[PDB]
Amino acid sequence: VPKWIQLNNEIMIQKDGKFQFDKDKEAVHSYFVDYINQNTVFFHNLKEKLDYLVENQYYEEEFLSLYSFEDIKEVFKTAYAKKFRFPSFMSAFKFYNDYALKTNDKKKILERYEDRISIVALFFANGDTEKAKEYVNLMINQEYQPSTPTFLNAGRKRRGELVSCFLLEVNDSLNDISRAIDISMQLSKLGGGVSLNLSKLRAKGEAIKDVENATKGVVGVMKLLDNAFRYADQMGQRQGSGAAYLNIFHRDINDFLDTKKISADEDVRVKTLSIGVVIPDKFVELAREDKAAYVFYPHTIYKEYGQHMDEMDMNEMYDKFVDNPRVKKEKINPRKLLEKLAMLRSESGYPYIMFQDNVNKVHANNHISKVKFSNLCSEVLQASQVSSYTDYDEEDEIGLDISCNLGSLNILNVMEHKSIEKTVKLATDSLTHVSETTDIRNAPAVRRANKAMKSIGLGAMNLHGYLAQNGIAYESPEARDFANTFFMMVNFYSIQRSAEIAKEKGETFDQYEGSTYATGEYFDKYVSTDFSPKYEKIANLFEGMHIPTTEDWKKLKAFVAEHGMYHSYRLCIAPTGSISYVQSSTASVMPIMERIEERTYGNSKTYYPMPGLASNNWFFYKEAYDMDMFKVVDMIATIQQHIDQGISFTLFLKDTMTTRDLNRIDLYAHHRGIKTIYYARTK
Amino acid sequence: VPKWIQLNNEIMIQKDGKFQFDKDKEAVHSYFVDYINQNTVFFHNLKEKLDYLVENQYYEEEFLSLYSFEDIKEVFKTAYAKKFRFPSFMSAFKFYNDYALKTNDKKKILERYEDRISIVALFFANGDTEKAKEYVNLMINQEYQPSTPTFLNAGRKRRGELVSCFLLEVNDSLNDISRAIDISMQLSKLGGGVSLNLSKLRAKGEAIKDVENATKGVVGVMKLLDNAFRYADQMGQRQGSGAAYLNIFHRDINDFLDTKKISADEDVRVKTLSIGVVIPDKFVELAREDKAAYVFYPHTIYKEYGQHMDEMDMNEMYDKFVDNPRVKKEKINPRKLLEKLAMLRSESGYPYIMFQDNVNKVHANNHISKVKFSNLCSEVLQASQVSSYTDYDEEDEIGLDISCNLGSLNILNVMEHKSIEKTVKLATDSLTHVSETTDIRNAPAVRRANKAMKSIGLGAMNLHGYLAQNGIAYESPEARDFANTFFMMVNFYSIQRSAEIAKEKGETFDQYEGSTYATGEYFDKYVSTDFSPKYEKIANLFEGMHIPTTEDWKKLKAFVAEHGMYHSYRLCIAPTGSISYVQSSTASVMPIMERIEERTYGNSKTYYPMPGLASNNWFFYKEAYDMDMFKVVDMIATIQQHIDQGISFTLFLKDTMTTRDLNRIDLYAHHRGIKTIYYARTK
Amino acid sequence: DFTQMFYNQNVKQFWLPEEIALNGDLLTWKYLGKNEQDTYMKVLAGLTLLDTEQGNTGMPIVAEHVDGHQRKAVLNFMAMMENAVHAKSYSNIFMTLAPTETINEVFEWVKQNKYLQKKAQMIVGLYKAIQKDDEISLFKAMVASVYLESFLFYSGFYYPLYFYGQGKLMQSGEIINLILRDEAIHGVYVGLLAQEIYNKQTEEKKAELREFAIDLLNQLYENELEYTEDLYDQVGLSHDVKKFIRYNANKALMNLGFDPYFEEEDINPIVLNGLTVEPLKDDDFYF
Amino acid sequence: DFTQMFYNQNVKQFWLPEEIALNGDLLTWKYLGKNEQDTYMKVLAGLTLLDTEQGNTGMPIVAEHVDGHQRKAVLNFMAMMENAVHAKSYSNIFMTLAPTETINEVFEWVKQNKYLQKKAQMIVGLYKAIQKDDEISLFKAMVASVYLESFLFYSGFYYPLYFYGQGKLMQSGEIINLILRDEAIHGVYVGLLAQEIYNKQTEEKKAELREFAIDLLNQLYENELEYTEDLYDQVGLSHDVKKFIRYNANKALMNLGFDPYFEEEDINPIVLNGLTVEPLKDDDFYF
Ligand SMILES: Nc1ncnc2c1ncn2[C@@H]1O[C@H](COP(=O)(O)OP(=O)(O)OP(=O)(O)O)[C@@H](O)[C@H]1O
Ligand SMILES: Cc1cn([C@H]2C[C@H](O)[C@@H](COP(=O)(O)OP(=O)(O)OP(=O)(O)O)O2)c(=O)[nH]c1=O
Ligand SMILES: Cc1cn([C@H]2C[C@H](O)[C@@H](COP(=O)(O)OP(=O)(O)OP(=O)(O)O)O2)c(=O)[nH]c1=O
Ligand SMILES: [Mg+2]
Ligand SMILES: [Mg+2]
Ligand SMILES: [Mn+2]
Ligand SMILES: [Mn+2]
Ligand SMILES: [Mn+2]
Ligand SMILES: [Mn+2]
Repeated sequence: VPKWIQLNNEIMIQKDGKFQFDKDKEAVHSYFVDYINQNTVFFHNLKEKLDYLVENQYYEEEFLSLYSFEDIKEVFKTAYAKKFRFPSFMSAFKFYNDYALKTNDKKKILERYEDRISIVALFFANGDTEKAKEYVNLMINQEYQPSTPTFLNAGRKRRGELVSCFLLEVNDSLNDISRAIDISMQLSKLGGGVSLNLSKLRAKGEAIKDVENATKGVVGVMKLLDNAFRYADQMGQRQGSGAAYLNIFHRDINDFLDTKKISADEDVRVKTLSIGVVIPDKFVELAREDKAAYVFYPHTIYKEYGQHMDEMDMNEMYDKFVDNPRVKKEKINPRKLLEKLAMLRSESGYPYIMFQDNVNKVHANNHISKVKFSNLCSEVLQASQVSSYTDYDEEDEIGLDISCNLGSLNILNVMEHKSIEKTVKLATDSLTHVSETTDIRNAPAVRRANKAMKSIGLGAMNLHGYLAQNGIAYESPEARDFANTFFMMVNFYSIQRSAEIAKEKGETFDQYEGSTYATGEYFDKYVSTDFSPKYEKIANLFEGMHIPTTEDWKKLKAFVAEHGMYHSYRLCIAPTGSISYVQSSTASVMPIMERIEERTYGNSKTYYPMPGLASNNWFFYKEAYDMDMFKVVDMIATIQQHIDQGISFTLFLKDTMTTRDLNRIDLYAHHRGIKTIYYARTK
Repeated sequence: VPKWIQLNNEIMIQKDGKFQFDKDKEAVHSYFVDYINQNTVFFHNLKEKLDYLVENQYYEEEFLSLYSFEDIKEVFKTAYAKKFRFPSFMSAFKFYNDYALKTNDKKKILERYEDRISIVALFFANGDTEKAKEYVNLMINQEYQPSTPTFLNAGRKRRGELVSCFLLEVNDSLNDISRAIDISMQLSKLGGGVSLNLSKLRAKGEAIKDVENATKGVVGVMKLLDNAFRYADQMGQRQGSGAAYLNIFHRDINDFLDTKKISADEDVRVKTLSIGVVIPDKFVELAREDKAAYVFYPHTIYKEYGQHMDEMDMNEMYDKFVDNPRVKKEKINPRKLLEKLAMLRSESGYPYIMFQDNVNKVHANNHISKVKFSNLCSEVLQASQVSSYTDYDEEDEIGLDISCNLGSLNILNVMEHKSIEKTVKLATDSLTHVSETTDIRNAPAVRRANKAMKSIGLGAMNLHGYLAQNGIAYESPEARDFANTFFMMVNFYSIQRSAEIAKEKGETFDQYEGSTYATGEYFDKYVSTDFSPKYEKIANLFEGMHIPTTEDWKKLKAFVAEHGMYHSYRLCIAPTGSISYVQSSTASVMPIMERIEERTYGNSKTYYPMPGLASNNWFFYKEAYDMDMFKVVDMIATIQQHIDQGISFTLFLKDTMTTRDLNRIDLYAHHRGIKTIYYARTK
Repeated sequence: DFTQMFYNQNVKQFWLPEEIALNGDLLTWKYLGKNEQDTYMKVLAGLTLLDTEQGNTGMPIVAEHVDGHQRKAVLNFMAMMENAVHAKSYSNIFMTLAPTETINEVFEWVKQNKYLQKKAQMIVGLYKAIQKDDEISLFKAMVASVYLESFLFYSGFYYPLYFYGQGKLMQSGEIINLILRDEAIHGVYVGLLAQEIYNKQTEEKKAELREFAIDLLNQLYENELEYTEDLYDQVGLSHDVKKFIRYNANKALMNLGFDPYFEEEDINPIVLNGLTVEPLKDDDFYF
Repeated sequence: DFTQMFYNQNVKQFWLPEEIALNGDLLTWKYLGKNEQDTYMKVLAGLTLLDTEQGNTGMPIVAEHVDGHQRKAVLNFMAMMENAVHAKSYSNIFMTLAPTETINEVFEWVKQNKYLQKKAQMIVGLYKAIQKDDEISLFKAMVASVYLESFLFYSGFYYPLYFYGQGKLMQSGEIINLILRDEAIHGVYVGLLAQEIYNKQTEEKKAELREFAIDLLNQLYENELEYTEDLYDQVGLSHDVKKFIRYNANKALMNLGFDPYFEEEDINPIVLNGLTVEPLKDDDFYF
């Protein structure tokens, strides 16, 4: 048992009736002094270290060559000038076991935290030494955290793709299904999560070439995708992860959900494929009135109307489909389907729930397409256009496949530094650079949509940590007030940076003219409503920072109308799973799951108290399972009104909650504007 | 119970201690008069029938448009003038249940045997009325039977491909694996069986982009392919069938073989994928000497030498691989592997055995490539070149896949009509037409190889039937003498027809100049040896038929040298299972499994005596399980010396036989020049 | 060739009555007519009474006369399921749906019922006639057992499956489905033990055992038709129940390695919705 | 007053050997001396024999003669545990630790071992002597069963417990502890049934039944001493095991309502260390 592990395990040894939280600083100090300083490869100077790293195929020389060595040395000195110290053992452990560069034999540490931050900043700056120093200050202050792919792989020759979220539209044809399998394997090989929309595939029992009862439905394609994701396991260290989304009005919806039942037969079970369901307002209306609903065979609709079922407005087309004899449909119980969804989410946490009308009533790019499905983390909500993959020697009709590179603001550190605007703009610039440097060679629609849309995802983390470290209950009205003001400011400054980038580069995203940004319909609520804090306590937290007013939003609206917007999508709140430890921040905007996180690494167990946890703020670090999920829904809906994409929203349920409680939580989320529901976690 | 079925069941009711074989003629007559005539659609004339079939999307109008209706009427009269009568109930039942065209509801019969024969002949003639009449005479006389795909689909609008056997080379890359899955699905969608060569895939535990132990091996690709074949199961009318071949020296050979163990875990077990093993003479030599053998990692060999392991001569490169430190290899026990193969074949009948050196010591196109694997039926042995499928927007290096369209000579009918030359030449013409009219637009290598090599497979059936009806024991030396003479004549006339086609079209197959036909090495044994019957009884069977001599073979050799050859491959004896009932013949060249076949169709059991079975020839209709497999191997080796491709060779084993007996049979077949062993059937 | 495989399948199907909450059935039970409630009660009592005979006599008597430790263990497991699981499950269903006095009266009625008694006593008679070391008498009892497990229960199972397929009495229907799934495997297993005895017999003795099995099936079948009309005419279902009896009779025959007796029929869709290594010796390589 | 609580306890204790992974014992087994491995194999083989007969014969026969469906359900469940769970678990242990030839040899050894044959002869003889409606023959068999459950197993249990207590063979030891936990409740239950019969007798008859019980115990004890010496002398533990079996003999007597017969002794401290869904209503869609 190592000394640092012994010190960390002393956290739970209560002394004087209170946890010994100070043992974590001792634990991290001992961890460093006894493992990291010993196992760190020694270089005489930065020049020798950089030459060794570049020569040994560690660092790409393309990005480093853009700077004179004096500039690189200055950036590295800027990174080390802060004297950054990890405040807890878990943060340093996570960094030096997941992200710190290690020799090919994985026995020595080539990168410190400062070295990794400096390399990432140099990669971001793209030759701008002052920009690189600004990035170094942003990341060393831990105001902005690049996503795990960008942070880990940036500047590395062996690096994989800096983007990790991929959404693919699958067309209803064998050629398209084969291409989807190939692209899913190609993207998983790169380590990115791949989400597929199966709503266009015809249901089981549909005809292929005037041959009836030939189609196998979406479950056969799901088995193919599950096998493909299992094969492309990314060395096996992280098993291949894929998500399939199906509209609730698809015929195969019941079979689609049955793949996640434990009682399901093994020939139907899909082990490695997450499933999400897209629920239009029509289904909720049908269940509310207890009316009998119908699930439609997609190919009959496509033949009758020449357009896909999921390409149409179900709230306008459901009655026409029901009344159309040429459309094939079978009756279902919408309330029975909702209860089945709740039961499945309780048993396995699946499927993800996407409220299509909640997403598309605020979607700015409905002209390009409506948001038909989400990603593997349930927070990516963008317009997609399906591709037409034809026969060999036939030209393909490449559509738009969704992808975004992620970054997270550290709310606590952004508020402590009073640098919301600067942090947001620098994060937007870094995300734009990552997007511009991405080129996927086996996903034509992904690459085309990356070039055309320039979609980025700027999330946030440490909301609960910041609130608890400030004497604010997560469920309290003041917490929602702060979230409203902060995320309104984030949206304002991200829109301002997008417009400024469009002005500087002279280009907007493809089909920007038809977006709600161009027509000004996006800014209606911001020019009509004031989002300043309504509580004095919350308003004081923003002291020293300028909170945009309706006049500021009017000016920004005029500026956007003049110059346009560079990004079709800017904000999405991803889970931010493992990089939160490095930042010593709570995960995303969700409430903390546990006050002290007990985990076993190797054969020694480690304890991770929530950042800033102490006796004074112990009660404010309320666990999610003890929280009223209605208040969590209220907070997420408050945040979501300023996020153009979705928010990964996990439901934390007690074992005593029935399926009716889960159904009520989902119905309240739909009522409150929640776009997606990620997971049903039960204590 | 149907009256005809009751008449047929009277076959087994012994009268005077003898089977009532005459009851089958009554059974077939009753079947016709009571079901076929009743359920046969009525048309006033042939013109009306043709119009109805064309307009109702039953026939392809293009091929029928090449004839004036007078010529079509003449062809149909030629087919009908024969007054062909099915000799048994099973023949007519099989035809009218599998191949006879039925209305879209499968309620009425639109085609009789004469109608199908006439349509096939008109499709073959490609606008030649005299040629169409010749084809009608050939088929109605039942001297030639086009393969089930051609016979069923020729001249039909809603038809699958006329070629049903495809062989795919798979390159060691993710792009190639995904393309292989896509091509397999596309080809199974067409109803054809797909065989894939997995010997170029690196073994489990190999590096993927300088990261070690990243490869899943051939078993992961096998799971992918098995799911792909299960998905593309021909609209459920016929489960997708595929075969995977692995060289015995591949490291994954034991894992590859274990996929067929009953005790195998469902994760590794492959259910719908047939497996064959390619055994070079080196492995047999190692097992014979009991020396420790090595299985190699293909990617290490490729990196060390720049070529694939299966692209190199194992008999020469085995010692170099063993002595090369940069080539990774695993010690194995060759005799233990042989015994494992024997036990696996006894338990499940797998794997197929391909003796690589037996195939290639007589292979005429080794300059194009060695034969590396076989098809799903183990009778296709052609040179293939692997394709290089690159990233999207890059140019693919299209290689050569394998596909041949099959037809079978009815040995009994050909010998009775003394029409070996005419039947062989007409069958060659029809197979050439089928190959020319075939175009797969989703398998670039298959299409390119079909256009370049012009490979056809001309098989034979009713060998045991013809011999038994002539008082010759299948295992007798006289039977082998007849097979030698007959198949020598078949090869002679197929070569002559190929040369005549090359002269008429002024074009040979791609890379013919490097073949053994061009250099004359092919004809060495034919110009130096005589194949006329050595028994007076067999020599009498050929009375009225000219048996080519050494002078004839020298003249043919000179003719080929002057004009070349149109077909790279001409002859392959496929199992020919379903259409054997229609032809009233024993399947392929194999001995009969049972004198009377008991089948269940619905709740009615049907009895099928072996064609021509009677009291006086009961002893000559010896069942295969009672024969000496060494004598069957001798027969197949006698036949195989005149077949350029392989012979689908099934082993019929008694339950008392140990794995040692199966191994001895395999070793004798390898000694006797057998190329492939299809199935190990146990009684 | 089969006992360890059946051991595995049996033990992995283990379940307990407490796992299914029954009280929510009262929400559909209250909406059934008197005839529906009456038929259900009578069917349930019929199944209960027959299953008790199987637990107290049928399975233990077969376990006693069968040789083989592993077979005795599987048979013991099956007897346990009858007595410890199935019997408690039937009691639980009854106690949920009817008051104590109603349960006592239904059992009094079904205990006196001519068609239930005829079949119950026919089966029990064959179990009582097994003689030590006489495999013929054991076989006859096994045939009786297979007929109970795979055939006689199904005139009863029909009704709970019929409700279960309609969304009515779902909790008790789930229980019945688990019971039925156990009886199916019991029937298949005992069937294999009977075929083992049958295959040891001469051709004349085989023909005699076939005649026994068909004759017994006929007697039971004719009584099932009467039993069926007696219970199901009042709810209009007898025609469809009769198809279900014949379909299950055919399964029972197939369990005993015999041909189906009845022509194939389609079943009510609501009920369907409810439902020698040897080594090479260095000379094999030379010829 | 007790069957229902025994029913609940028995069914809640249900387990299968496959729940315990045994490959963890591979090294501590490899490390034992040949003498230790031999004694261990033989000990478990002796246990296997006892459970084979308790499952095949003892528990089913007692179940047959005891009145009451609930009492029969408990006894049937206990019978299943004996042969479907306990006896089989030993084969799981054997198949993990030992090669097939050693397994074959130990089963041959049980057939020819005179002490193991004698104890089986005596116990099974009493089971097969039970006469229908004769409570005295039933009592005698129940005494024999209690002596098997609570006394005879313990010469065998000693050794797995002795290792478990030293942190050796702990996975096998976990299986054995589960078996022991079952036998303890089986011995109590059968003991209570025996006391029921004993309490019906005259004082004179009771005096004879005590004589029977004590004579039988002494006869079994003397045989067990020889068995214990035969197995344990080669590992040096015979005297220690003898103290353990005397301790457990007293527990068997107590299960029968009799006073302890042997004086208390210190047992090896190592061995002591070895011991929901609800529907959505209309109001759920409004907030
Ligand atoms: N919690 C920590 N987080 C990050 N690095 C640390 C931490 N503790 C120690 N280190 C690294 O280990 C070095 C030695 O730590 P230590 O506390 O002994 O330093 P010091 O000599 O007191 O002075 P200084 O704190 O300025 O380094 C530190 O300089 C820093 O490089
Ligand atoms: C070929 C094939 C397709 N499918 C499914 C997948 C596709 O979503 C769907 C359409 O197949 P397609 O490849 O589009 O077939 P098609 O276009 O030639 O026929 P059609 O125009 O009538 O659609 O059928 C199967 O389920 N099994 C199969 O074998
Ligand atoms: C991507 C991937 C490949 N493989 C196997 C299948 C291929 O035959 C083999 C090579 O993959 P490739 O697609 O050729 O990968 P690569 O070309 O980038 O790497 P290299 O330079 O080493 O060739 O690796 C897996 O088993 N799992 C995977 O996820
Ligand atoms: Mg299509
Ligand atoms: Mg490669
Ligand atoms: Mn039962
Ligand atoms: Mn039963
Ligand atoms: Mn026991
Ligand atoms: Mn016991």
